[PDB]
Amino acid sequence: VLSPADKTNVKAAWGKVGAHAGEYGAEALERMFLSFPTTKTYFPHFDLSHGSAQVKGHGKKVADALTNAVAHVDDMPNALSALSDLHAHKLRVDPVNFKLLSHCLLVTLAAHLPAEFTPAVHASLDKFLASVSTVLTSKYR
Amino acid sequence: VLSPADKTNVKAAWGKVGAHAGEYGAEALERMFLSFPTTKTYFPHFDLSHGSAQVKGHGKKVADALTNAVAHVDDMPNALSALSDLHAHKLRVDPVNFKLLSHCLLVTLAAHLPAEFTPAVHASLDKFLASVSTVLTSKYR
Amino acid sequence: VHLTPEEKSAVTALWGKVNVDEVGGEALGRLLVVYPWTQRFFESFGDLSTPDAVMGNPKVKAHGKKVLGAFSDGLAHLDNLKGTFATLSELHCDKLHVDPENFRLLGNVLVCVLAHHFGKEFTPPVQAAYQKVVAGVANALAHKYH
Amino acid sequence: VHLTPEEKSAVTALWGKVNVDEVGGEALGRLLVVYPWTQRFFESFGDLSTPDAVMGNPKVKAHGKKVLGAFSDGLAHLDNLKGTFATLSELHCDKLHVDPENFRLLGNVLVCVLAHHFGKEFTPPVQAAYQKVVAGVANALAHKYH
Ligand code: HEM
Ligand code: HEM
Ligand code: HEM
Ligand code: HEM
Repeated sequence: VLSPADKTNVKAAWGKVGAHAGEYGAEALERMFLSFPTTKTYFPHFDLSHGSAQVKGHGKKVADALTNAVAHVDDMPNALSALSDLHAHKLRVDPVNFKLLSHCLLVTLAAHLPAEFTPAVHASLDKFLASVSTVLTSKYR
Repeated sequence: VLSPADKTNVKAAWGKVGAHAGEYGAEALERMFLSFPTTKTYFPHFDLSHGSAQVKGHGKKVADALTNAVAHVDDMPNALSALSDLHAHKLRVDPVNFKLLSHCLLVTLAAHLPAEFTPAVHASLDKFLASVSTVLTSKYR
Repeated sequence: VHLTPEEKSAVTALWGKVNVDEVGGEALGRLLVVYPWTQRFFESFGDLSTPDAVMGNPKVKAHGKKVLGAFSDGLAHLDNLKGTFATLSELHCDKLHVDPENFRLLGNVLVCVLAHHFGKEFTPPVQAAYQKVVAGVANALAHKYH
Repeated sequence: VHLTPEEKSAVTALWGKVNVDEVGGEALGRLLVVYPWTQRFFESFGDLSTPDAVMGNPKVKAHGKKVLGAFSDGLAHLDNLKGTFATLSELHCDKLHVDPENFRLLGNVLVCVLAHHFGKEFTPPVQAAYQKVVAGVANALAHKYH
């Protein structure tokens, strides 16, 4: 559950991320495969090397979903029904993995936003990533 | 996020608790305090003896909250709003404990509603308690 | 782990009445129903598309027996759960990489199954004794991580 | 932990640039702002009402410096983290009863803090190495729960 403040915070920081979302989404994925190689088991057919055009493209995809979630913060369950179907029902991703991409995405943002990643932003972005994770790990269809 | 099946299952089940709610909430609590001694740090002044009338009284309030939680299953943040402040704002309860009480509610239920505690219902009930717990652990006011 | 002698007897008494052909399957099945992501780990069991499918799956009931057995062992070596499960921890940690939280979830569904079958007999005190064994087994299994 | 030859080198190189009077408080600081229930353990620290109170709090800075010191110790004994953290594990597990999950959260926001400071220098490979450390440490602090 996001407080009006969390939403204000999320929309604000995500705006700051601006055009760089896809990039960050890709850097997040890479940080995760490196730090937690077990996550790689989910992307067997992907080329997970550093410059992977595949990882870069999947990254834009992860970011647009987030940008979408940020845009429908009040209506995420409905907003992300497809993705939830994909992750919860279809891929059955261990929810432990979301805390990992979440952490890697925060770390990514911490490394790119030395001027805007404030404790409050960090906190709101964490709660936000957690909701998103809760939605994609719930079989509510 | 609860599926429509979950709301069905949860209501079917919890409704069978009826007049038993206060008792079951008490038993869950006791089960919790006995099984996970640390949970007792949140009730230091509390008389937690086996028959504690205080415990029985408290479990009545807990169990009723859950009934109200079930009723407004599509609006728990508004419904449980006050309980959220209490647990998250005021009590600063560590989220882990909500997993223990939940499990204890579940054990209590299973011990009392053998026929109703089917895998599917046990599944909804877990999800349900997982939502209540999320709400009660989120600061949004 | 430490079980008072009075506890070890309550646990022991109860477990002697446990249906060793079914309990493990009920527990494994509910794990998969209640925590669907765990299914990814047993996808070769076949049809697990629904609760009844899961609970009705033969490989689930079959494999469940091994699980219960492991629990019977630890229950017979509460003094050395870590060593008793060294081989299982190697399997679940190095080969499968099952998140250690899942080990805790299975122990807990076992506890719900025991409550489900014994009803009122599974008293708070007896449950607490079981939460000790169960947490110890999960810890033992996660040893290869620790 | 493991840490390859080049890894420890990176960890070490980076830590040399860590400000020991500030980072500790930045992490313990964010631990409290981001994971608000952790504040339940620091009531004796004073005003933690807002992120500004938390971050600018004297006791949070002074304590965090100690936390940072436990990490530095770890870095000097990567091949014996559990031994290094034995005392702390008793304190955090038996005395304070801090759920091990928070040991993991502190370690991660630490990483975020390190990331926030080093920016581009905190590369995925560098982060990867630090996750190893922070995982050893957390596991070490939780040893008393195993
Ligand atoms: C907030 C977290 C996450 C978001 C927003 C997210 C979003 C997405 C999106 C947008 C897709 C594209 C699917 C399509 O083309 O329709 C996708 C696919 C996928 N996601 Fe995630 N995801 C998240 C977490 C996870 C986690 C942590 C894992 C597991 C480690 C994961 C594994 C997958 C896999 C394996 C695919 C399919 C990739 C492929 O085969 O092309 N996702 N995700
Ligand atoms: C299923 C989740 C839970 C529900 C539905 C619930 C509900 C409630 C309710 C109804 C109250 C009493 C309000 C009143 O009497 O006016 C309350 C108080 C309280 N709860 Fe919870 N609770 C939950 C989880 C927890 C957990 C996990 C803990 C900690 C182990 C906890 C600790 C407390 C404490 C410390 C109080 C205050 C007792 C006092 O000072 O009188 N609760 N809760
Ligand atoms: C509570 C702790 C658990 C116990 C006592 C336990 C015990 C066992 C035992 C006895 C085996 C058979 C080993 C052999 O003879 O080769 C096994 C295999 C296995 N377990 Fe566990 N297990 C536990 C939890 C889990 C969890 C939580 C998962 C993952 C969701 C899991 C996934 C597996 C897998 C994949 C196998 C092999 C299945 C296959 O044949 O394909 N186990 N476990
Ligand atoms: C890797 C993580 C952690 C490390 C390395 C660590 C390290 C330390 C150290 C060095 C001390 C001070 C020892 C002294 O008394 O001189 C300490 C004390 C303490 N820690 Fe931690 N800690 C960690 C995580 C946590 C977490 C997650 C919590 C709980 C949210 C926590 C709560 C406390 C408390 C309450 C004290 C005593 C403070 C006081 O009353 O003065 N610590 N910690």
